[PDB]
Amino acid sequence: QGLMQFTLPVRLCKEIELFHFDIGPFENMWPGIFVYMVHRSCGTSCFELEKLCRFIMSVKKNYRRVPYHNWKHAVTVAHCMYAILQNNHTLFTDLERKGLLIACLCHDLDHRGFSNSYLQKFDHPLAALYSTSTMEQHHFSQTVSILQLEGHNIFSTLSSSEYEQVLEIIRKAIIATDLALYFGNRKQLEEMYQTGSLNLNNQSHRDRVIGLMMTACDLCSVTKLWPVTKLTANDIYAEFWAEGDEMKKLGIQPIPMMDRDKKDEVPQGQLGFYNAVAIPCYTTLTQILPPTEPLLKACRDNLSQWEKVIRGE
Ligand SMILES: Cc1cc(-c2cc(C(F)(F)F)nn2-c2ccc(OCc3cc(C(=O)N4CC5(CNC5)C4)c4ccccc4n3)cc2)ccn1
Ligand SMILES: [Mg+2]
Ligand SMILES: [Zn+2]
Repeated sequence: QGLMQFTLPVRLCKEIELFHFDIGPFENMWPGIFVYMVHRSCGTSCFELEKLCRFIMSVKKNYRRVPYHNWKHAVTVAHCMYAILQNNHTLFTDLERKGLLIACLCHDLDHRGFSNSYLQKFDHPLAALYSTSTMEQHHFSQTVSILQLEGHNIFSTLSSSEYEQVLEIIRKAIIATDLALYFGNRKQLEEMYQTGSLNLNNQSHRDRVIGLMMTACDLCSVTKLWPVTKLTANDIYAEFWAEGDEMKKLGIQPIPMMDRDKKDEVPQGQLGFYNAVAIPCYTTLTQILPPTEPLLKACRDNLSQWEKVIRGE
Protein backbone atom coordinates (compact mmCIF):
# COMPACT_ATOMS: atom_id res chain seq x y z
CA GLN A 1 0.00 0.00 0.00
CA GLY A 2 1.26 3.44 -0.97
CA LEU A 3 -0.19 4.61 2.35
CA MET A 4 2.95 3.31 4.08
CA GLN A 5 5.19 5.27 1.69
CA PHE A 6 3.37 8.57 2.32
CA THR A 7 4.71 11.39 4.48
CA LEU A 8 2.95 14.69 5.13
CA PRO A 9 4.40 17.91 3.65
CA VAL A 10 6.21 19.93 6.31
CA ARG A 11 4.36 23.17 5.52
CA LEU A 12 1.06 21.68 6.78
CA CYS A 13 2.09 20.33 10.20
CA LYS A 14 1.32 23.52 12.12
CA GLU A 15 -1.84 24.15 10.09
CA ILE A 16 -3.14 20.67 10.99
CA GLU A 17 -2.84 21.50 14.70
CA LEU A 18 -5.33 24.36 14.27
CA PHE A 19 -8.97 23.71 15.14
CA HIS A 20 -10.32 25.40 11.99
CA PHE A 21 -8.10 23.39 9.63
CA ASP A 22 -9.83 22.42 6.38
CA ILE A 23 -8.73 19.14 4.79
CA GLY A 24 -10.76 19.90 1.65
CA PRO A 25 -7.93 20.96 -0.68
CA PHE A 26 -5.86 17.80 0.03
CA GLU A 27 -8.00 14.80 -0.92
CA ASN A 28 -4.97 12.80 -2.07
CA MET A 29 -3.48 13.08 1.43
CA TRP A 30 -6.61 12.35 3.53
CA PRO A 31 -5.57 8.73 4.33
CA GLY A 32 -2.08 9.94 5.18
CA ILE A 33 -3.38 12.81 7.31
CA PHE A 34 -5.12 10.23 9.50
CA VAL A 35 -1.86 8.27 9.71
CA TYR A 36 -0.06 11.49 10.62
CA MET A 37 -2.67 12.32 13.28
CA VAL A 38 -2.50 8.79 14.71
CA HIS A 39 1.30 8.88 14.72
CA ARG A 40 1.35 12.39 16.18
CA SER A 41 -1.05 11.68 19.06
CA CYS A 42 -0.68 7.92 19.61
CA GLY A 43 2.86 7.67 18.23
CA THR A 44 4.54 5.25 15.89
CA SER A 45 4.71 1.67 17.22
CA CYS A 46 1.22 2.06 18.68
CA PHE A 47 -0.27 0.09 15.77
CA GLU A 48 1.44 -2.39 13.50
CA LEU A 49 2.13 -0.20 10.49
CA GLU A 50 0.76 -2.39 7.69
CA LYS A 51 -2.41 -3.43 9.54
CA LEU A 52 -3.14 0.26 10.21
CA CYS A 53 -2.91 1.08 6.49
CA ARG A 54 -5.12 -1.82 5.37
CA PHE A 55 -7.70 -0.69 7.94
CA ILE A 56 -7.75 2.92 6.71
CA MET A 57 -8.04 2.04 3.02
CA SER A 58 -10.65 -0.63 3.79
CA VAL A 59 -12.51 1.90 5.95
CA LYS A 60 -12.43 4.27 2.97
CA LYS A 61 -13.88 1.62 0.65
CA ASN A 62 -17.01 1.31 2.82
CA TYR A 63 -17.90 5.00 2.42
CA ARG A 64 -20.35 5.73 -0.39
CA ARG A 65 -20.25 8.66 -2.82
CA VAL A 66 -23.04 10.51 -0.98
CA PRO A 67 -22.69 14.32 -1.02
CA TYR A 68 -21.92 14.82 2.69
CA HIS A 69 -21.82 11.68 4.87
CA ASN A 70 -18.75 10.41 3.03
CA TRP A 71 -15.01 9.83 3.38
CA LYS A 72 -14.22 13.56 3.50
CA HIS A 73 -16.58 13.92 6.46
CA ALA A 74 -15.02 11.00 8.36
CA VAL A 75 -11.51 12.46 8.20
CA THR A 76 -12.87 15.94 8.93
CA VAL A 77 -14.55 14.63 12.08
CA ALA A 78 -11.40 12.67 12.96
CA HIS A 79 -9.22 15.79 12.69
CA CYS A 80 -11.31 17.81 15.16
CA MET A 81 -11.08 14.94 17.65
CA TYR A 82 -7.31 14.93 17.13
CA ALA A 83 -7.26 18.69 17.72
CA ILE A 84 -9.31 18.20 20.90
CA LEU A 85 -7.07 15.38 22.16
CA GLN A 86 -3.86 17.30 21.43
CA ASN A 87 -5.03 20.33 23.44
CA ASN A 88 -6.17 18.10 26.34
CA HIS A 89 -3.03 16.00 26.56
CA THR A 90 -3.22 14.85 30.18
CA LEU A 91 -6.94 14.13 30.64
CA PHE A 92 -7.52 11.17 28.29
CA THR A 93 -5.97 7.71 28.39
CA ASP A 94 -3.87 5.93 25.78
CA LEU A 95 -6.73 3.54 24.96
CA GLU A 96 -9.21 6.43 24.73
CA ARG A 97 -7.18 8.50 22.26
CA LYS A 98 -6.59 5.64 19.82
CA GLY A 99 -10.15 4.38 20.25
CA LEU A 100 -11.77 7.77 19.64
CA LEU A 101 -9.69 8.54 16.54
CA ILE A 102 -10.74 5.17 15.11
CA ALA A 103 -14.34 5.82 16.17
CA CYS A 104 -14.57 9.18 14.39
CA LEU A 105 -13.08 7.69 11.22
CA CYS A 106 -15.77 4.98 11.30
CA HIS A 107 -18.69 6.88 12.86
CA ASP A 108 -20.60 7.21 9.55
CA LEU A 109 -19.60 3.94 7.88
CA ASP A 110 -21.68 2.91 4.85
CA HIS A 111 -24.01 5.91 5.05
CA ARG A 112 -26.54 5.85 2.20
CA GLY A 113 -27.39 9.55 2.43
CA PHE A 114 -30.65 9.03 4.32
CA SER A 115 -32.01 10.26 7.64
CA ASN A 116 -33.03 7.88 10.39
CA SER A 117 -36.55 9.25 9.84
CA TYR A 118 -36.51 8.16 6.18
CA LEU A 119 -35.39 4.60 6.91
CA GLN A 120 -37.81 4.22 9.85
CA LYS A 121 -40.66 5.33 7.54
CA PHE A 122 -40.16 3.60 4.15
CA ASP A 123 -39.65 0.09 5.63
CA HIS A 124 -35.98 -0.37 4.71
CA PRO A 125 -34.05 -3.48 5.89
CA LEU A 126 -32.11 -1.19 8.24
CA ALA A 127 -35.22 -0.10 10.18
CA ALA A 128 -36.68 -3.57 10.60
CA LEU A 129 -33.12 -4.28 11.84
CA TYR A 130 -32.26 -1.55 14.36
CA SER A 131 -35.38 0.15 15.71
CA THR A 132 -33.52 3.05 17.39
CA SER A 133 -30.45 4.99 16.21
CA THR A 134 -30.78 3.07 12.97
CA MET A 135 -27.70 4.08 10.98
CA GLU A 136 -25.55 4.31 14.13
CA GLN A 137 -25.68 0.63 15.13
CA HIS A 138 -25.04 -0.22 11.48
CA HIS A 139 -21.97 2.03 11.60
CA PHE A 140 -20.55 0.24 14.65
CA SER A 141 -21.48 -3.13 13.13
CA GLN A 142 -19.59 -2.28 9.94
CA THR A 143 -16.67 -1.26 12.17
CA VAL A 144 -16.65 -4.57 14.06
CA SER A 145 -16.78 -6.28 10.66
CA ILE A 146 -13.72 -4.55 9.21
CA LEU A 147 -11.65 -5.21 12.34
CA GLN A 148 -12.25 -8.97 12.00
CA LEU A 149 -10.96 -9.01 8.42
CA GLU A 150 -7.64 -10.75 7.84
CA GLY A 151 -4.63 -8.60 8.65
CA HIS A 152 -6.87 -5.74 9.80
CA ASN A 153 -7.25 -6.24 13.57
CA ILE A 154 -5.13 -3.32 14.73
CA PHE A 155 -6.28 -4.02 18.30
CA SER A 156 -5.80 -7.79 18.73
CA THR A 157 -2.05 -7.26 19.18
CA LEU A 158 -3.42 -6.29 22.56
CA SER A 159 -5.32 -8.14 25.29
CA SER A 160 -8.81 -9.59 25.10
CA SER A 161 -9.53 -7.44 28.20
CA GLU A 162 -8.01 -4.24 26.79
CA TYR A 163 -9.74 -5.25 23.51
CA GLU A 164 -13.36 -5.00 24.54
CA GLN A 165 -12.59 -1.87 26.54
CA VAL A 166 -11.70 0.05 23.37
CA LEU A 167 -14.62 -1.51 21.48
CA GLU A 168 -17.25 -0.38 24.01
CA ILE A 169 -15.56 3.04 24.01
CA ILE A 170 -15.88 2.95 20.22
CA ARG A 171 -19.52 1.83 20.35
CA LYS A 172 -20.58 4.56 22.80
CA ALA A 173 -18.80 7.19 20.70
CA ILE A 174 -20.44 6.09 17.45
CA ILE A 175 -23.88 5.80 19.05
CA ALA A 176 -23.46 9.26 20.62
CA THR A 177 -23.27 10.80 17.13
CA ASP A 178 -27.04 10.27 16.93
CA LEU A 179 -28.14 13.89 17.30
CA ALA A 180 -31.46 12.93 18.90
CA LEU A 181 -29.46 11.59 21.86
CA TYR A 182 -27.28 14.70 22.16
CA PHE A 183 -29.97 16.99 23.58
CA GLY A 184 -30.47 14.84 26.66
CA ASN A 185 -26.77 14.05 27.06
CA ARG A 186 -25.90 17.76 27.12
CA LYS A 187 -28.68 18.84 29.50
CA GLN A 188 -27.36 16.42 32.14
CA LEU A 189 -23.79 17.61 31.53
CA GLU A 190 -25.01 21.18 32.05
CA GLU A 191 -26.65 20.26 35.36
CA MET A 192 -23.61 18.43 36.77
CA TYR A 193 -21.54 21.55 36.13
CA GLN A 194 -24.13 23.72 37.90
CA THR A 195 -24.09 21.63 41.09
CA GLY A 196 -20.42 20.72 40.70
CA SER A 197 -21.28 17.02 40.33
CA LEU A 198 -18.97 16.45 37.34
CA ASN A 199 -16.44 13.70 38.11
CA LEU A 200 -13.75 12.79 35.60
CA ASN A 201 -13.08 9.62 37.61
CA ASN A 202 -16.72 8.53 37.30
CA GLN A 203 -16.73 6.50 34.09
CA SER A 204 -20.38 7.16 33.24
CA HIS A 205 -19.50 10.86 33.29
CA ARG A 206 -16.55 10.17 30.98
CA ASP A 207 -18.96 8.58 28.49
CA ARG A 208 -21.20 11.66 28.56
CA VAL A 209 -18.16 13.93 28.09
CA ILE A 210 -16.89 11.85 25.17
CA GLY A 211 -20.36 11.83 23.63
CA LEU A 212 -20.39 15.62 23.63
CA MET A 213 -16.92 15.61 22.07
CA MET A 214 -18.35 13.22 19.47
CA THR A 215 -21.17 15.69 18.83
CA ALA A 216 -18.64 18.53 18.65
CA CYS A 217 -16.40 16.86 16.05
CA ASP A 218 -19.45 15.66 14.10
CA LEU A 219 -20.65 19.26 13.61
CA CYS A 220 -17.14 20.73 13.35
CA SER A 221 -17.84 22.13 9.87
CA VAL A 222 -19.49 25.09 11.64
CA THR A 223 -16.14 25.79 13.35
CA LYS A 224 -14.24 26.37 10.09
CA LEU A 225 -13.53 29.66 8.35
CA TRP A 226 -16.57 31.25 6.74
CA PRO A 227 -15.72 30.29 3.11
CA VAL A 228 -15.26 26.64 4.11
CA THR A 229 -18.29 26.48 6.40
CA LYS A 230 -20.48 28.03 3.69
CA LEU A 231 -19.49 25.55 0.98
CA THR A 232 -19.90 22.53 3.27
CA ALA A 233 -23.47 23.66 3.98
CA ASN A 234 -24.23 23.11 0.29
CA ASP A 235 -23.11 19.49 0.63
CA ILE A 236 -25.41 18.55 3.52
CA TYR A 237 -28.41 20.29 1.93
CA ALA A 238 -27.82 18.52 -1.39
CA GLU A 239 -27.98 15.22 0.51
CA PHE A 240 -31.06 16.39 2.44
CA TRP A 241 -32.97 17.64 -0.61
CA ALA A 242 -32.19 14.40 -2.45
CA GLU A 243 -33.84 12.55 0.44
CA GLY A 244 -36.75 14.98 0.22
CA ASP A 245 -36.92 14.43 -3.54
CA GLU A 246 -37.41 10.70 -2.97
CA MET A 247 -40.26 11.59 -0.60
CA LYS A 248 -42.06 13.74 -3.19
CA LYS A 249 -41.96 10.85 -5.68
CA LEU A 250 -44.22 8.90 -3.29
CA GLY A 251 -46.67 11.77 -2.74
CA ILE A 252 -45.07 12.61 0.63
CA GLN A 253 -44.34 16.25 1.41
CA PRO A 254 -40.94 16.57 3.13
CA ILE A 255 -40.25 18.90 6.04
CA PRO A 256 -38.96 22.26 4.72
CA MET A 257 -35.39 21.33 5.72
CA MET A 258 -35.50 18.50 3.15
CA ASP A 259 -37.35 20.64 0.56
CA ARG A 260 -35.15 22.13 -2.15
CA ASP A 261 -38.02 24.43 -3.15
CA LYS A 262 -37.52 26.28 0.16
CA LYS A 263 -33.83 27.11 -0.36
CA ASP A 264 -34.37 30.76 0.55
CA GLU A 265 -34.96 29.95 4.24
CA VAL A 266 -31.62 28.13 4.68
CA PRO A 267 -29.95 31.23 6.25
CA GLN A 268 -32.64 31.54 8.92
CA GLY A 269 -32.41 27.75 9.22
CA GLN A 270 -28.69 27.77 9.96
CA LEU A 271 -29.06 30.59 12.50
CA GLY A 272 -31.73 28.58 14.31
CA PHE A 273 -29.54 25.47 14.26
CA TYR A 274 -26.52 27.38 15.58
CA ASN A 275 -28.48 28.85 18.49
CA ALA A 276 -30.45 25.70 19.33
CA VAL A 277 -27.75 23.06 18.79
CA ALA A 278 -24.29 24.29 17.80
CA ILE A 279 -23.70 27.11 20.31
CA PRO A 280 -24.96 25.07 23.33
CA CYS A 281 -22.74 22.12 22.37
CA TYR A 282 -19.47 24.03 22.06
CA THR A 283 -20.31 26.23 25.06
CA THR A 284 -20.78 23.12 27.20
CA LEU A 285 -17.62 21.54 25.78
CA THR A 286 -15.67 24.75 26.46
CA GLN A 287 -16.83 24.82 30.09
CA ILE A 288 -15.65 21.24 30.69
CA LEU A 289 -12.55 21.56 28.47
CA PRO A 290 -11.40 25.21 28.31
CA PRO A 291 -8.73 24.50 25.63
CA THR A 292 -11.60 23.83 23.18
CA GLU A 293 -12.56 27.53 23.20
CA PRO A 294 -11.53 28.25 19.55
CA LEU A 295 -14.34 25.93 18.40
CA LEU A 296 -16.89 28.07 20.25
CA LYS A 297 -15.31 31.27 18.90
CA ALA A 298 -15.27 30.03 15.30
CA CYS A 299 -18.90 28.95 15.67
CA ARG A 300 -19.81 32.43 16.92
CA ASP A 301 -17.99 33.91 13.92
CA ASN A 302 -20.09 31.79 11.56
CA LEU A 303 -23.35 32.65 13.34
CA SER A 304 -22.67 36.35 12.75
CA GLN A 305 -22.07 35.52 9.08
CA TRP A 306 -25.47 33.84 8.81
CA GLU A 307 -26.84 36.87 10.66
CA LYS A 308 -25.45 39.13 7.92
CA VAL A 309 -26.87 36.93 5.14
CA ILE A 310 -30.39 37.24 6.57
CA ARG A 311 -30.16 41.02 6.95
CA GLY A 312 -28.20 41.72 3.75
CA GLU A 313 -25.47 43.32 5.90
C1 LIG B 1 -26.43 15.44 13.09
C2 LIG B 1 -26.92 16.53 12.18
C3 LIG B 1 -26.04 17.47 11.64
C4 LIG B 1 -26.53 18.45 10.79
C5 LIG B 1 -25.60 19.43 10.19
C6 LIG B 1 -24.22 19.34 10.11
C7 LIG B 1 -23.81 20.50 9.43
C8 LIG B 1 -22.42 20.90 9.04
F1 LIG B 1 -22.05 20.35 7.89
F2 LIG B 1 -22.31 22.21 8.89
F3 LIG B 1 -21.52 20.54 9.94
N1 LIG B 1 -24.83 21.27 9.09
N2 LIG B 1 -25.94 20.60 9.56
C9 LIG B 1 -27.22 21.16 9.31
C10 LIG B 1 -27.85 20.93 8.09
C11 LIG B 1 -29.11 21.45 7.85
C12 LIG B 1 -29.75 22.20 8.82
O1 LIG B 1 -30.99 22.68 8.48
C13 LIG B 1 -31.62 23.62 9.35
C14 LIG B 1 -32.82 24.17 8.63
C15 LIG B 1 -34.02 24.39 9.28
C16 LIG B 1 -35.11 24.86 8.58
C17 LIG B 1 -36.40 25.14 9.29
O2 LIG B 1 -37.12 24.25 9.69
N3 LIG B 1 -36.70 26.44 9.46
C18 LIG B 1 -35.71 27.53 9.55
C19 LIG B 1 -36.89 28.51 9.65
C20 LIG B 1 -36.95 29.55 10.78
N4 LIG B 1 -36.80 30.66 9.77
C21 LIG B 1 -36.96 29.67 8.64
C22 LIG B 1 -37.87 27.32 9.57
C23 LIG B 1 -34.98 25.12 7.19
C24 LIG B 1 -36.01 25.61 6.36
C25 LIG B 1 -35.80 25.83 5.03
C26 LIG B 1 -34.57 25.58 4.47
C27 LIG B 1 -33.53 25.11 5.23
C28 LIG B 1 -33.71 24.86 6.61
N5 LIG B 1 -32.64 24.39 7.33
C29 LIG B 1 -29.13 22.44 10.04
C30 LIG B 1 -27.86 21.92 10.28
C31 LIG B 1 -27.89 18.46 10.49
C32 LIG B 1 -28.69 17.49 11.06
N6 LIG B 1 -28.23 16.54 11.89
MG1 LIG C 1 -23.78 9.28 11.89
ZN1 LIG D 1 -21.38 12.19 11.26
